[PDB]
Amino acid sequence: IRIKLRGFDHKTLDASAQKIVEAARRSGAQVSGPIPLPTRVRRFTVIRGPFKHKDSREHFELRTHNRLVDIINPNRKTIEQLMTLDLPTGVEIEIKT
Amino acid sequence: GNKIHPIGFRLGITRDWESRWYAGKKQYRHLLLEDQRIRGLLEKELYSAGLARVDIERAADNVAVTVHVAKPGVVIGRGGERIRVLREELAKLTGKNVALNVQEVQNPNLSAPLVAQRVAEQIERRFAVRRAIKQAVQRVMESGAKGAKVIVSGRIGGAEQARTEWAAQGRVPLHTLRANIDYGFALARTTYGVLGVKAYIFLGEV
Amino acid sequence: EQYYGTGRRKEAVARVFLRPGNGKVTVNGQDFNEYFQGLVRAVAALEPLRAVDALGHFDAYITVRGGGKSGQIDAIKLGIARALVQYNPDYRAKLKPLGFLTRDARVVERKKYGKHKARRAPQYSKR
Amino acid sequence: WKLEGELRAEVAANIKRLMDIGCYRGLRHRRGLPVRGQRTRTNARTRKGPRKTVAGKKKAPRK
Amino acid sequence: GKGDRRTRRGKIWRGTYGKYRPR
Amino acid sequence: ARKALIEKAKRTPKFKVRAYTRCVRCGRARSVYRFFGLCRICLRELAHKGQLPGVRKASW
Amino acid sequence: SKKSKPGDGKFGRGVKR
Amino acid sequence: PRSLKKGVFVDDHLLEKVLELNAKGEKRLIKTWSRRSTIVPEMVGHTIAVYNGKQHVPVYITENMVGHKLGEFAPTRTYRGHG
RNA sequence: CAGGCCUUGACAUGCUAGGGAACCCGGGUGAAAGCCUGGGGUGCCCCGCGAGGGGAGCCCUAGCACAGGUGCUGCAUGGCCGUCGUCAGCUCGUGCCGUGAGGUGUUGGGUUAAGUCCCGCAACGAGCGCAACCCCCGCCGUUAGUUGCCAGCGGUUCGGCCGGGCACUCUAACGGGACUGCCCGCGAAAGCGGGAGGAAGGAGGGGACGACGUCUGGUCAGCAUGGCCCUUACGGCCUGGGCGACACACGUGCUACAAUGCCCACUACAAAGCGAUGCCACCCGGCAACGGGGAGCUAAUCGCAAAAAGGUGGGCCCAGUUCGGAUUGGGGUCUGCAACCCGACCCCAUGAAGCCGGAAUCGCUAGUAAUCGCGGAUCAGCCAUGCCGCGGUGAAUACG
Ligand SMILES: [Mg+2]
Ligand SMILES: [Mg+2]
Ligand SMILES: [Mg+2]
Ligand SMILES: [Mg+2]
Ligand SMILES: [Mg+2]
Ligand SMILES: [Mg+2]
Ligand SMILES: [Mg+2]
Ligand SMILES: [Mg+2]
Ligand SMILES: [Mg+2]
Ligand SMILES: [Mg+2]
Ligand SMILES: [Mg+2]
Ligand SMILES: [Mg+2]
Ligand SMILES: [Mg+2]
Ligand SMILES: [Mg+2]
Ligand SMILES: [Mg+2]
Ligand SMILES: [Mg+2]
Ligand SMILES: [Mg+2]
Ligand SMILES: [Mg+2]
Ligand SMILES: [Mg+2]
Ligand SMILES: [Mg+2]
Ligand SMILES: [Mg+2]
Ligand SMILES: [Mg+2]
Ligand SMILES: [Mg+2]
Ligand SMILES: [Mg+2]
Ligand SMILES: [Mg+2]
Ligand SMILES: [Mg+2]
Ligand SMILES: [Mg+2]
Ligand SMILES: [Mg+2]
Ligand SMILES: [Mg+2]
Ligand SMILES: [Mg+2]
Ligand SMILES: [Mg+2]
Ligand SMILES: [Mg+2]
Ligand SMILES: [Mg+2]
Ligand SMILES: [Mg+2]
Ligand SMILES: [Mg+2]
Ligand SMILES: [Mg+2]
Ligand SMILES: [Mg+2]
Ligand SMILES: [Mg+2]
Ligand SMILES: [Mg+2]
Ligand SMILES: [Mg+2]
Ligand SMILES: [Mg+2]
Ligand SMILES: [Mg+2]
Ligand SMILES: [Mg+2]
Ligand SMILES: [Mg+2]
Ligand SMILES: [Mg+2]
Ligand SMILES: [Mg+2]
Ligand SMILES: [Mg+2]
Ligand SMILES: [Mg+2]
Ligand SMILES: [Zn+2]
Repeated sequence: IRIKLRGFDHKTLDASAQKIVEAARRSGAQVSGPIPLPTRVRRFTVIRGPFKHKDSREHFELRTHNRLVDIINPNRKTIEQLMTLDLPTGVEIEIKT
Repeated sequence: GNKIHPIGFRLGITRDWESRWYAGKKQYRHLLLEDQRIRGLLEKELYSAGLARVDIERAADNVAVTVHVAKPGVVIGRGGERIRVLREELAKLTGKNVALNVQEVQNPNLSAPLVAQRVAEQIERRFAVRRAIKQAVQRVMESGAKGAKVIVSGRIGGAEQARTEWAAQGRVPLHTLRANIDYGFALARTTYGVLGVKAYIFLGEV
Repeated sequence: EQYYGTGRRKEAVARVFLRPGNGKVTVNGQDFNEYFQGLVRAVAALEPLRAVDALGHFDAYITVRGGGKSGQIDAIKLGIARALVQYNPDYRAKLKPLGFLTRDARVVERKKYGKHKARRAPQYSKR
Repeated sequence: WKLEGELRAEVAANIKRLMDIGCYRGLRHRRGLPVRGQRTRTNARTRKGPRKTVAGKKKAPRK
Repeated sequence: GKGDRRTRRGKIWRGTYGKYRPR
Repeated sequence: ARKALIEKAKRTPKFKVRAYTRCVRCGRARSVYRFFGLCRICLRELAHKGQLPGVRKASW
Repeated sequence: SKKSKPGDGKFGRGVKR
Repeated sequence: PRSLKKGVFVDDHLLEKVLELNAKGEKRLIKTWSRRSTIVPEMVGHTIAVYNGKQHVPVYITENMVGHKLGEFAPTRTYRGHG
């Protein structure tokens, strides 16, 4: 009973990692606190000008962060509770066995 | 030509994106087109309302466009019927369930993107450029702002020699990241070329 | 039992466990004088326990990952200096006059766009 | 294997062949230019030989 | 030297394998 | 030779080797990222605008 | 008298096509 | 060079123009745009007009021009030296 | 560029008249494009036991309005960039001085990386800049504990493999921490010299950030855009060629001329990234490129992946050489409709110049220069020795 969450901004990710943990800490028991997996980063280097000025570039990153959380004891009061929660738009969720 | 985009410079600090979602490598881009195509329609159709910020939220197989219009009377139309014929027009591009809010404007004289369009239209309508800039910057500071800067560039008055004209009041610290600078751009077509209009409103810091 | 210290120099992280005995030192299951065979800067990692004559007093079990063998040496020399004083805090003096308590924070400066390296710049010719 | 003298003879017979049929590599061998698609604007010294410097386009004067 | 495809040094340079730098 | 080639990129071609990326915003045939479908210019334009999810001027 | 640089001898026009 | 596991390459549309001639007693002056075609041992004795980007160069084929592509026998740049 | 082709056109809006379609599988010619073609069979609301005839996604034939132009003008323009220059500067409001342009402030003594800050003053304040808030790195804490870790006991096919545990290492989010705060010494003060604590000291190292302006700087070929220009063609499709030419000259680089080196075998130590017609473990065929089989991974788990300089061992013996690896012959491999022009790679053979570079000239002040390898974007493949990053090893010198 495992969930992994993914997003381009931590402060959304870190937020819905909590509000998941606690919900099964509401209908317990064992909830394995949110691990911070390593951040996978995708960069873009770009000629700053539209033409010919090659030694002037500007950088850009795109970070997907990664939080994993484990609930050891199902309690079908949370395999119910969770389905209706508050997961904002910046995040994606996968659920495991 | 030197200075960096004031908004691009404060994403993650003073400014939020205009699209919020995650998508995997396999179709981040496809979404991106819809978004750009979306604002295409709305900035096209809802210019007359005075459009200021299209906020596009995504979760999965649906969408929530939030339009920030100065006169929401034009958006919703005669009895939830305009906003409908467009919420229907959006499905024909989106395909997905296109959920469309209309959000009020705080004070239009504090929307840098608005000011820009108001000035660009005045220069589009043959008004004195220098005057229109001093007037615009007055109306902002009166609306309780902490600084304002408007910049016109092009064949002002139709002058063959292109020129830069600007006016600034209060304070505008573009090097300060805790400063909250609403930036906006408007383009103004004329019989003799095009003019760019940049409007800077300083809304206070954090 | 054990007096521990963490060590770091330059992406290299080492974990030191000072224990009493004859003097046997060991890094990653391989012996010390094995692991650093030939690398003439080896004796340098052990210099902390000579400033307190702890040489033949102790043994050391160690782990290293990150960097290279030299960065590991300066790491070990740090963690052992930290393990030593986290065996008794009177050792602090006579270990600070010799920079043993401080971390060598020199690191690989990043390469900058418009250059060949960090500061090495491309070659010029007016015309 | 075949060697010193005969190996040269076979090399020389191959090159000879290419030129006689009139193919591209054969024409590169008459003009003695590079054969394997190198640039010729600005190297080929192994294949071209010592630089035969010639005069250039005269820079206009002032005044 | 690294220009010499016919050695382990040249192969590392051109980043390939063969008789002279197998994997 | 612009619009006819914006169209001709979309076509599916006699051979798959004749398929090239073009910017979906401006139509540039050079320096196009497959991740965005954008050229390096447009990329930088929409980036500074915030219209690019989770994209952010890196600095380190 | 046609497209782009170099000029074909008529104002504005060049040699291409 | 092409993988000999794969097929020795002719465009097919030029090879049929040949075999017919062989059959109904060759030879007409055959013109093509397939510089990339390989000289095939059937072709010997014919002359093939290969386009050089500008014109169709007459090429008479002989037993020893066999390994090659037809483009090897109609060069594309005219040079004749500086001076 | 040459040739062969289309003319409301490759694409957008809208109007007509006909077929009455839609769309998906063919055939003849031709390098293809194109031209000529052959099939079947569409709702939609309808008067329907009826013959059926309308109307409507959208196709096609003609015919208009129009599309198209990477054709010109960057000296008509927007946007964005270069640059002087991260240089310490540019100004405004009111007052005061001057007939006036202007001055004052911003000058002056001291100080600072700095119009930084102190004192002085017909000036008093304010804005754009500097600094600060953002990011990476260096010490510590909290929060976490799997796919990551293994301190101390239990197994153990001896691999953290299993029990187990989250101490530690790490990962990644929120905080702390340095302030010229303290001691002395100079001084009007700002600060400056030195010391102590401390991981770090005087802005700790690095980044992002670029003032009013300059250069009628760059870009009408990314895009936008005024004006000029083309209209069976300066538009559009195609096959091929060219962008890869070569008496020559210049720039930026790669590899070297060797013994502080070159070669073979064995054996160690990184970091940042990429990866479900992708990374390819592993097994076999092949001297090899590669090929066939073939597990695992939506990836802190599986893979790219071996890092290389190093260390150990042997070989060379100062030779144009076992230095150097261009050039050419031959034989293969893969990608791709296709490698003639004009691809990378593999193996046999070949084995050029080069013995440290004339006048001249470039870079770097520390984890820097030099040296060593690794990754990514683009991309079928690749001419990348380029570029943007990553860590390994690690100097010399600064009198002035
Ligand atoms: Mg360069
Ligand atoms: Mg007119
Ligand atoms: Mg770190
Ligand atoms: Mg380095
Ligand atoms: Mg230059
Ligand atoms: Mg060439
Ligand atoms: Mg004269
Ligand atoms: Mg391609
Ligand atoms: Mg492309
Ligand atoms: Mg010319
Ligand atoms: Mg200009
Ligand atoms: Mg301009
Ligand atoms: Mg020009
Ligand atoms: Mg000045
Ligand atoms: Mg004044
Ligand atoms: Mg007066
Ligand atoms: Mg004055
Ligand atoms: Mg003063
Ligand atoms: Mg001044
Ligand atoms: Mg001054
Ligand atoms: Mg003055
Ligand atoms: Mg003065
Ligand atoms: Mg400074
Ligand atoms: Mg803990
Ligand atoms: Mg600053
Ligand atoms: Mg000019
Ligand atoms: Mg243009
Ligand atoms: Mg134009
Ligand atoms: Mg054309
Ligand atoms: Mg063509
Ligand atoms: Mg070129
Ligand atoms: Mg020269
Ligand atoms: Mg190079
Ligand atoms: Mg690789
Ligand atoms: Mg020799
Ligand atoms: Mg000689
Ligand atoms: Mg030799
Ligand atoms: Mg050799
Ligand atoms: Mg060959
Ligand atoms: Mg080729
Ligand atoms: Mg010698
Ligand atoms: Mg020298
Ligand atoms: Mg030299
Ligand atoms: Mg310096
Ligand atoms: Mg070397
Ligand atoms: Mg590389
Ligand atoms: Mg590639
Ligand atoms: Mg080449
Ligand atoms: Zn673009």
